[PDB]
Amino acid sequence: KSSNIYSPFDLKCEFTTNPLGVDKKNPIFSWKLRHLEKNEKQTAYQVIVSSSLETINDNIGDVWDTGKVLSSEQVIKYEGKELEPCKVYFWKVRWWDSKDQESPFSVVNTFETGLMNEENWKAKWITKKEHKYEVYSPDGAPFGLNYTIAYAPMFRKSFSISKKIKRARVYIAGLGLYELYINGERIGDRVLDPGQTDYKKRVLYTVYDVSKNIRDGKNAIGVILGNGRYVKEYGYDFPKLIIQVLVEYEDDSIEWIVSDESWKTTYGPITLNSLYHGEIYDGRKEIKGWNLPDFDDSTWENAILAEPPGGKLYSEIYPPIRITKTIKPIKMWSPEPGTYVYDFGQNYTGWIKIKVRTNESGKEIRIRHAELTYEDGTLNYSTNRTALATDVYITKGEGYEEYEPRFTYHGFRYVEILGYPGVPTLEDIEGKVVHTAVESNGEFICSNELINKIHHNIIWGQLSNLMSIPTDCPQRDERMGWMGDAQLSAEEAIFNFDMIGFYRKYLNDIRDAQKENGSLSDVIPPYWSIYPGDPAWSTAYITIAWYLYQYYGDKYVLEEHYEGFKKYVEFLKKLAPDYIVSFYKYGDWCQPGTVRPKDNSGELTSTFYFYHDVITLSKIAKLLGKEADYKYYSELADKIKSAFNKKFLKEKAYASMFTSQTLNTLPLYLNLVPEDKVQDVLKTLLEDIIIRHDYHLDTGIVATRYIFDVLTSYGYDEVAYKIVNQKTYPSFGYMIEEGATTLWERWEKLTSTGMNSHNHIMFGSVDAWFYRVIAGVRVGEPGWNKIIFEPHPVGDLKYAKARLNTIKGEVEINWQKTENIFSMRISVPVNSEGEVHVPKLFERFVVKEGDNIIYEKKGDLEENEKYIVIRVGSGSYNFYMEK
Repeated sequence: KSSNIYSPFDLKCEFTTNPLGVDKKNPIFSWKLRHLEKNEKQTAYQVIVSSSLETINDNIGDVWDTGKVLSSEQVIKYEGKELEPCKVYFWKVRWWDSKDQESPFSVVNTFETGLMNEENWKAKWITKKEHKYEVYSPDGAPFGLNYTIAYAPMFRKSFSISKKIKRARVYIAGLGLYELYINGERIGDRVLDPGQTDYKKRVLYTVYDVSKNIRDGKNAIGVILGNGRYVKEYGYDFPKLIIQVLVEYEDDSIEWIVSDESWKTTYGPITLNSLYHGEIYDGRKEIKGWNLPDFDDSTWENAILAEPPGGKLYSEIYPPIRITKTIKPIKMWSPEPGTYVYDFGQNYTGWIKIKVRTNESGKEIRIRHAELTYEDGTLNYSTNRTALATDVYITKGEGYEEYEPRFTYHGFRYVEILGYPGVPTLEDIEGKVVHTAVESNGEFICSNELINKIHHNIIWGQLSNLMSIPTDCPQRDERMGWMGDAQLSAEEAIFNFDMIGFYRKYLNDIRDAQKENGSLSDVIPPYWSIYPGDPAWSTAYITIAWYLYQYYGDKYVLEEHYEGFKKYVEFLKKLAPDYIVSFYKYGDWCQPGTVRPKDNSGELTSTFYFYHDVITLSKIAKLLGKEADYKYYSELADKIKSAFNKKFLKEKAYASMFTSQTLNTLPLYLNLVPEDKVQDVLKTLLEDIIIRHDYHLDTGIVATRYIFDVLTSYGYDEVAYKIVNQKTYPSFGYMIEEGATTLWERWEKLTSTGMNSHNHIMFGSVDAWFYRVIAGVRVGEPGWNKIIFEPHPVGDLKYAKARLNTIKGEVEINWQKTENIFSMRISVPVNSEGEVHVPKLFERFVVKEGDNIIYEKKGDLEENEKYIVIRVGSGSYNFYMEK
């Protein structure tokens, strides 16, 4: 009817295409837009939700009909009829462009509700009664802990089907890990399910579609339990199981099979299983045919009732852990007879798959994993520390067998195999990359190859540390959800991967661990109880939440956790009666040549985050309309600045020779420096960088996240580029020159036990600088409502590009620098505006919008003596600054 010929596309419920198991009573709906014309923006939308396909195809609001909603937002909270469990809903949406031209309806999408807030689960928790375990107590555990490793119980139940099915659903929560089978076939496309949470406060169950798996006559289901994080050392019990199998027939009748004492159970091939120490698979004790209809279900002991884990059973929509890739080894050698070592060329996470040909039964094959190597060619397991990280497979002798671990994962680059039946090849080993299967959100490429290698190392390091929770390292006896490392690298992960579903689940984990006084643990989930938290660590609650609103435009996650923000800031106010939080544990963690900060900056870093937490909370309060809370925090923020400067500002620099880089970038980032002192404080920072350190970082994980932006904001991007381009200690290039395929925990090359891990993510915040400064695409208004295209062609850079897939669509920036022409090509999606910042690198120039000249003299466009400002709408544009 109109010129608005394109309906909304990529419709997401809970930020997922057609989600299965929506437990949120008010889920989040989103969509992207596309128009034929430029400078287009949504002015109105209307979403219809119905209860049937025939019903939705009549443009009627069976359970929701917003009507023409006059709003430019494309991320909405559900406000329709109260949703009901196990029901499938349908929804389309229309949008009105900038000229009120109505668009056709979108393609009918679908979201299915799960059990919906424990709506009479009927099924009960089942377990074995014997439960054989082993108590491993190695010398040197982190806090002196022990490891109680139980076995792997299997659970079987048979049911019969006669009338033909319409649909089938399965709602399982196997603690701590599980694998589901129906009539012999594996069900899930995920591994290491469910996600790690505080099982005493919440247990995330998974729902599967097992319709085309039901068969006719006799049926069988199979569940094998792994330990994972549900272990006695963290305050949990032995593995338990709950599961209910909804089955719907074509006659609109329902029956289902629940977990009870009628279930049989036994021990199978898997003995001990642990995330830190690996898994043992004895093929001789493998019950052949255990999960198929016609099977002697007797001779097994019956399951018993379990004490529930205590947590509410919820179903969050977030990316699960999957086998994301299969890599093949590149090199193999033998440092000792019978020992064969593989090199994958990259430090990654997961496990391996081995192919064996033995015919003889009972032969043991031991698979060890490590991050580093020794000069003699043997593996260095030092970075793994007390984590055994070895898998053992005992062959059956069937001429050809394959094995992959199912209840563990390791972080490694090399693999040692002892006991192989002969000489193995590069085909008999298959590496499985295992982590949270996040989608790719952005690309980045540079003219500098060292920067590309650093960017390549951070991408693998971040994915290596995404196991349903943001971890610090993935290789040793830790892998905890440290709040500080997750906060400093949150901006990088958002730029590289789709993280809104991941962070929404993690933000709940922080909410589930917040104490009554507002305290937070340094690791979340609090398997290790560290209360209270460091301010530089506990800031991850408000920071990650603010990131979700800044880069996705999700103001609802700000209201959902607002009371938690007010409670934590209240706790920080308790530690700061006179405004200087003297309490700190880590501070600027791991400065060059140290673990604890050498500049005694912990109290400055702590007060830095006290002002940070109060300022952004007052910014959130003003957004939600809380004028009283806004003014209050705004006033309190002023108290801090003034108290921060009274205690730390010393004539020409900050202190407590006598001033470090960390001591100066932090007040310059949040702009706590008085205007009469910024030029002198900034100079102390530059002289410490250029003169005292010769363009080298002297900062830990906290200040490294801010130092590059501080120099860029004050017109010193050349100094920041010279820091990045360093190949000597201490720098990111020094890691690459020493053979790092990921990022190190420490600047120094350390290959022994102790904090020497080679796959950390806390220092990965520099990848955000590559996108926002080197490439030059940053958020101007939340949700990418305004985009700032400000490239920084520094050093000997010739080209750079960042292409992002945001919540509004595709965002792209490209620039080329020659002696005469500076090219620039940007792309702005519909319902967004662009603000180009063409840098004036020439005394006289032209500036051409394609073939159209748009700047002959001063005054043709906006400028600020450093840039040329161009404001555009949606579409692709090419700008040419010549001469």
